[PDB]
Amino acid sequence: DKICIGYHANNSTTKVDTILEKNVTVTHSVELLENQKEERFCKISNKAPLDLRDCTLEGWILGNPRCGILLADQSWSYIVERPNARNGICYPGTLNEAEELKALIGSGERVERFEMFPKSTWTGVNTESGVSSACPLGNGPSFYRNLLWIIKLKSSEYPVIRGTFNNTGDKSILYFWGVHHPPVTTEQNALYGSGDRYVRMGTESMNFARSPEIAARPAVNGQRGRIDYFWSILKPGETLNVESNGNLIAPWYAYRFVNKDSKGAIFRSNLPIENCDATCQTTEGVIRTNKTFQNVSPLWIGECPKYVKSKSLRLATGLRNVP
Amino acid sequence: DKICIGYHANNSTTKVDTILEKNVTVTHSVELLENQKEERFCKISNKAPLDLRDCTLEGWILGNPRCGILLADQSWSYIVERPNARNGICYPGTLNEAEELKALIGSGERVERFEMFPKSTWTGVNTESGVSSACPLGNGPSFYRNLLWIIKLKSSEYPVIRGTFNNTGDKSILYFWGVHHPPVTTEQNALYGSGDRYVRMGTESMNFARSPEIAARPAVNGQRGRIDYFWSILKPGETLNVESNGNLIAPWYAYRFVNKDSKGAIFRSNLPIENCDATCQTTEGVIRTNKTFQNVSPLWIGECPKYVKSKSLRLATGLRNVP
Amino acid sequence: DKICIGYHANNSTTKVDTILEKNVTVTHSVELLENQKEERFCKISNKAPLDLRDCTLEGWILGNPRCGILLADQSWSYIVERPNARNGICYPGTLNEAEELKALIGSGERVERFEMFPKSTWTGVNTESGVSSACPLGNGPSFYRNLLWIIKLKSSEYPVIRGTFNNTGDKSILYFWGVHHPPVTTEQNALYGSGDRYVRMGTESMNFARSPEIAARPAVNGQRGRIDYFWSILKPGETLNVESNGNLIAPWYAYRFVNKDSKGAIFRSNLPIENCDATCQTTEGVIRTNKTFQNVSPLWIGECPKYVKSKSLRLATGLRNVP
Amino acid sequence: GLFGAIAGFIEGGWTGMIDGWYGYHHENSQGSGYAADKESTQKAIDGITNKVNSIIDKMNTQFEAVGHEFSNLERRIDNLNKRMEDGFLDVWTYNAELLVLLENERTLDLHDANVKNLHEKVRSQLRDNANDLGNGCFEFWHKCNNECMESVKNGTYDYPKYQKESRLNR
Amino acid sequence: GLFGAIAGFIEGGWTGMIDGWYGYHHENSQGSGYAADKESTQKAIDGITNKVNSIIDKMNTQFEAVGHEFSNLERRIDNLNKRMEDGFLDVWTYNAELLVLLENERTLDLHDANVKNLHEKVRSQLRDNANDLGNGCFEFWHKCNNECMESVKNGTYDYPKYQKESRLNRQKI
Amino acid sequence: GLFGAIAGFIEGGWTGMIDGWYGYHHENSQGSGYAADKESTQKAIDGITNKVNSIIDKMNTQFEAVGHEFSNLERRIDNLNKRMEDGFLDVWTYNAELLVLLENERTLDLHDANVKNLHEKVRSQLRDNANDLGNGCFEFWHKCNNECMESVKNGTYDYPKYQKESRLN
Ligand SMILES: CC(=O)N[C@H]1[C@H](O[C@@H]2[C@@H](O)[C@H](O)O[C@H](CO)[C@@H]2O)O[C@H](CO)[C@@H](O[C@@H]2O[C@H](CO[C@]3(C(=O)O)C[C@H](O)[C@@H](NC(C)=O)[C@H]([C@H](O)[C@H](O)CO)O3)[C@H](O)[C@H](O)[C@H]2O)[C@@H]1O
Ligand SMILES: *[C@@H]1O[C@H](CO)[C@@H](O[C@@H]2O[C@H](CO)[C@@H](O)[C@H](O)[C@H]2NC(C)=O)[C@H](O)[C@H]1NC(C)=O
Ligand SMILES: *[C@@H]1O[C@H](CO)[C@@H](O)[C@H](O)[C@H]1NC(C)=O
Ligand SMILES: *[C@@H]1O[C@H](CO)[C@@H](O)[C@H](O)[C@H]1NC(C)=O
Ligand SMILES: *[C@@H]1O[C@H](CO)[C@@H](O)[C@H](O)[C@H]1NC(C)=O
Repeated sequence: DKICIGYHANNSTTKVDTILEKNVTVTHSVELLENQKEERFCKISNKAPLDLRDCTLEGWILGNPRCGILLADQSWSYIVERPNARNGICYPGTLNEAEELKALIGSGERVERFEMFPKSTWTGVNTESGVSSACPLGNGPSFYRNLLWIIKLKSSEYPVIRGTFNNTGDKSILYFWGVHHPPVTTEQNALYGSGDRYVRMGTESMNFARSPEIAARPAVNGQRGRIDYFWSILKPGETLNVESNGNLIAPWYAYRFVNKDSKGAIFRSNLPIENCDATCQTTEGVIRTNKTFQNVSPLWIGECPKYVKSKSLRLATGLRNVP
Repeated sequence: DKICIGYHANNSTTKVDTILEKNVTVTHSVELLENQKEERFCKISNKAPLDLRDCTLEGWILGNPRCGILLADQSWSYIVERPNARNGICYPGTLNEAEELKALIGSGERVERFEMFPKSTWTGVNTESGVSSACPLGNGPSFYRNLLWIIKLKSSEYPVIRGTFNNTGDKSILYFWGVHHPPVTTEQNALYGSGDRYVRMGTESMNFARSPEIAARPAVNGQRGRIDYFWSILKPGETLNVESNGNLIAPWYAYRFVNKDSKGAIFRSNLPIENCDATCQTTEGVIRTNKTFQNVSPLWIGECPKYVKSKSLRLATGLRNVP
Repeated sequence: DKICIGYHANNSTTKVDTILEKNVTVTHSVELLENQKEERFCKISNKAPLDLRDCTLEGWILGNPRCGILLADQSWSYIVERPNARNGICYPGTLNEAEELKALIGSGERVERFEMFPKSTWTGVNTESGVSSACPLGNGPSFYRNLLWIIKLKSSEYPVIRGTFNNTGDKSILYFWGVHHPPVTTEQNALYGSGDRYVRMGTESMNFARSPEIAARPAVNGQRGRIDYFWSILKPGETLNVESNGNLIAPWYAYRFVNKDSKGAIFRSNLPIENCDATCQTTEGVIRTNKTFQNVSPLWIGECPKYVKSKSLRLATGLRNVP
Repeated sequence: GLFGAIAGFIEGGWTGMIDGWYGYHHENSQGSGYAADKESTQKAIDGITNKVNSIIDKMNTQFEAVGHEFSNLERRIDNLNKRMEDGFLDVWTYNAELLVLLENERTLDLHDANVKNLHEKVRSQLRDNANDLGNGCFEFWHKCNNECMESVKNGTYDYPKYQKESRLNR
Repeated sequence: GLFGAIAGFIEGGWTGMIDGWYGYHHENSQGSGYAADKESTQKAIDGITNKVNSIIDKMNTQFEAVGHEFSNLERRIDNLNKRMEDGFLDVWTYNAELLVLLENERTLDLHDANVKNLHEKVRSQLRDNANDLGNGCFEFWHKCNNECMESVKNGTYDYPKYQKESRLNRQKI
Repeated sequence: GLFGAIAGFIEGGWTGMIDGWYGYHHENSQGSGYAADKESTQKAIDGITNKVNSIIDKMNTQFEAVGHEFSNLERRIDNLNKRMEDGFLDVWTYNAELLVLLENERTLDLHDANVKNLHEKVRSQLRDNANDLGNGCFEFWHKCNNECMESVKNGTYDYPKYQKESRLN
């Protein structure tokens, strides 16, 4: 008669590493790291992404005429920009504080497009024919659909022009303006006028004034001229006074703006957006798992497992498998 | 006859968590985290805090006329700034590098107020009546107590004025100046003059020169004009040359500045200050403990236990309690 | 007859720390931290460091006449800057974006010196006689070897001058220019002219413009005038247009620049560079070890062990030594 | 600290015991069979489940970098971001990989101890009524039926009941 | 792992022993009583106190956030700071909470081992002069007075002193 | 996690055993001598070597600070950099110093276990053919020559072979 004390063993070939021994076979274990992804974008909490398509982020909010599909109301969970978008800042010049603008919009949830300043606002000037071959829509020349290029009247002179917008509205306003810089004085005189010219912007919390910097510079997109692009936020309750006697690229349409409750994201990727749901969206793809760690990406929107460099993180739960 | 070997047990019901089991009663343990606080401010190293009361930090160092209470030398252990202070920059305009200024003063221990440029420095001008309804003291108009509004003489014009301060002194000096921007050409002519006007500041390490940006701006405290506020540090040994023929808001009173040997703090709080001493002061209150961790706030002055998100961190020292 | 089971013991007096007991003698152990260093600089991958000698970093890339030793092609592994170098910005004024420029040079491997704008470029002006006692070369007064001081002709006015450099080349160009600020208007008229004067720079990606900011300033190196120094990178394919009617400190010699693929460094030290090779170079000295941790410096360029505050990190490998 | 039971004096495991980690093998005239000890098996499962959930729970938070952009005149703050993001990645990578190594060791030793204690639990009971073969098996100096075997398993072995019978077998 | 003594083969603790963690209970012709083992109890105190002080000492440094302010054009630098402050907060929150769990386990196991070792140290002496009841108790095959008990506690029990008397009670039972 | 063997019931070490960590001492009519147990010593060596290498491998990465400079109008980001670099410095110091304390305890407790287990391996074989002196030594109730001693050491001791001779004593 006998009785023995013993322990379990099975067909497992799964291994773990220990501090004293590596490649040690155990009966039961659990992988904590996920390395699989759906290379596509889905919906976060049933809210679709914003596809900027063949437009850069600048091109969309500035209103590059070839971004017409996107020139409307937009509500997103996250934004995805394509690496090789053709349609951006078509007329040469730099957008001041560009990166600060991307982060703001990134922290946005919803925008509403409206007309801040009708073309009739600017009395004494030519509000049409302010277009460029560098910003084409189809065949002929065009210009940004949120900005108004103003040149002097052929017959008279360019007088001081003024506009005012009282933001009695619910939400914050996001608007854009610019100063055009001709390459030679000849063009300065022709489009605007000689003498001292100024572009002046003002709110209760902002003070902006600029002058033309006429200089000969290299041609970009067939343009030796430049526009310094500027953006700002008109706070709720505040009021914008625009004052200029020359060289103004005026605000025309702008955006009522909505802040996002948690953090939002802007992905730069070629991955296709689809009508699907995800709890976890990385810039590299969607993750579906109950696991705790990842290999795919540090960049994500939603609720993802922690990102590490590890290839495998397997805890032993069983014991040494010894057949 | 018999003998047994056994282990301690008592009336303890204090519990700890282990990696294998939760809520396990042990005979002896020690809490490492403190979660109690005195909702008040106390004295650090026998030095009282500076309460800015109904004044913002800008309002105090600029000398907002309604901050008379604070008009003196100030020596603090930490600074406490009040959430809904009315008295700040009373006359509209922006203070350049505002946030860097707060960080500087925050790292300060003591400032001494003195007269940098007496009104006799500025010969040929009206040093009185440089006042505004936008900075009222009680009923009538007043103005900042560290700045001098200089306008033209009623009888004649405004001539070039000059000032010089050689800092042969002990410590670095913190001073303030501005450039005034009238809203319309009328006030420019009336207050200063029609020609080209300039404000010139210069030291061994700085070069400052500006002209007015006359513009109609939205009304703030009944003012369509603006003044650009500036601050800088006059290093020991350096020399300030002030030169202006218009639009100058001159330095008048300034501050000798003392660097704090360690880091200082600026709290934004409604908490009442009292007559008490603390070894460590948080923005949420006082901590009195020998424990190693804290639960109350990440922002503190003095010596506090480490801040963590934990509700409890209890080490077991005794053993599993089994009555 | 008997048999016993026992464990090893020896003459060791080396001790380690445990969580339950300190100062414990063990039979075998290993130190994980290295605390020894050679107080000198060596070669990283057989490339000598660049010793700036008695010149500051600014002084070298600007071409201070007293930095002639360094004014040539340079290829380095890291740069060592001497704490009390005399020769920096010899003519008073501030270098715009100085720190970003330092960070740029730090990520560099090699520079190539060439003449960007020959003096014959600037027709109608005095391209000679642009020198100062604040920037002496040998006996007489001089000026930067990468910058050109241009003054007005007595005989003729100072006209709009123009220059063009098309970077058809392999590599990026790092160049420098400036705007001169006379202390008084008399000198402005004498050197440049009685009207409004400007310095304007432009590329496919840049737009730059300035005017003189005249101010009465204290003497620095016997000069009450100032120059605002500027730098930028001319990308391959881009083109520089220079246009000015006054106050221009023109580019003259510049540098083709190569980006470092890896991490670069700039050390502030008095340590001697010598004829030696190193895998690990800290700002405090050379490390030669197989250990995992270090004590000497957080700043290093090669591939160094992790820096910690510990004095000793000794793991026990043997067992408790009980003779 | 290896406890010397698993892969020790008990040389191997049992593919025949499939309802638990720890258990018994017996032989009678009534037969033979495997039976896991559900007591220690359940306590082991509870501990390890708690251990794994606890580890998952402390890994709950995440450092999450963002895709903000920087100009060519913001090289420093760009690199600052880079060294920070890489900083925490290296820290959590370290914490994860090292914890797995250390606690796998702990987990495996835990089973080893559980086997050891169970064997001891039996040895302490049988005393001189059984022959300790040293390999985790016991030969009874008396006849031990199925109900007898159960008492060993139930932890209620009756030593003085069989002391008389066993001792007589010299 | 569990050394099987505490809440193991010794099913319960003693509220009657109040001067130590580890100890003895005896029964003889003069009566009964509890007595702590001052050696092993003190050694346990020194180790655990060292353990607690060492942990507190490595927790000595603090990450200290500040109250610097940022403009609406410094959103990125604002966000960078926050993710840093939250970063180190999550790291130390983790390090402390996990260390407590893991070292509580070790500490409890430590007491178990010390009791376990003490039981062996006594068993090793008595040998066959006493009966190992399997529950941490020993029954003497002889008369064991207070001095006898004392020698056991102090670790100086004289086995051959009582050897013959014992065999006679094992040759009569 | 003391197993009570090293500096326990085996009160002291052997400066006489120089070819291993764990081992034997025997006495017979043929002589006496020390001999390491090459198996268990080697298993411990491979394990400890692995422990040190695993730790070195996980400490491989480094936080690497830089020497970028800041103006006095960049006080905040300068302070931000400082608090970050010092931040991770305190973090690895914690990780480095605490790991040394905790695993040194483990390493020593491990050896203690190895000695205890090896001792168990011997006791389980000899049983009542030998007298357990309680200090890690066994006195044989029979005559145990070099071949006998080795079987104990090689783990091949023949219990019933010596049962008769032993019991008579
Ligand atoms: C089309 C126009 O409005 N003016 C062009 C001008 O035609 C004028 C003619 O209609 C009128 O009767 O008489 C005057 C003479 O008194 C003119 O002849 O002819 C010029 C010929 O050199 C054109 O200049 C060319 O401009 C090009 C750049 O721009 C266009 C463009 O982007 O496609 C035309 C756009 O309408 C215009 N946008 C405006 C005015 O809002 C832009 C704009 O001027 C610049 O882009 C801003 O810097 O220019 C080429 O540069 C070409 O080399 C140049 O000759 C007049 O455009
Ligand atoms: C199996 O063991 C349990 C104890 O764990 C026995 O139950 C106890 O039996 C005693 C007397 O036999 C009673 O005084 C107790 O009240 C019972 N319960 C407990 C919780 O101790 C049980 O009888 C055993 N089974 C067999 C078949 O012997
Ligand atoms: C329009 O602006 C005025 C002040 O400019 C202020 O009352 C408010 O912002 C707006 N008025 C109303 C009635 O909404
Ligand atoms: C015991 O466990 C559960 C939740 O884990 C609950 O009863 C209670 O929160 C715990 N005890 C204490 C003291 O928190
Ligand atoms: C250990 O050695 C150090 C070295 O001086 C000594 O200061 C200390 O008192 C010793 N004992 C400890 C740390 O318990």
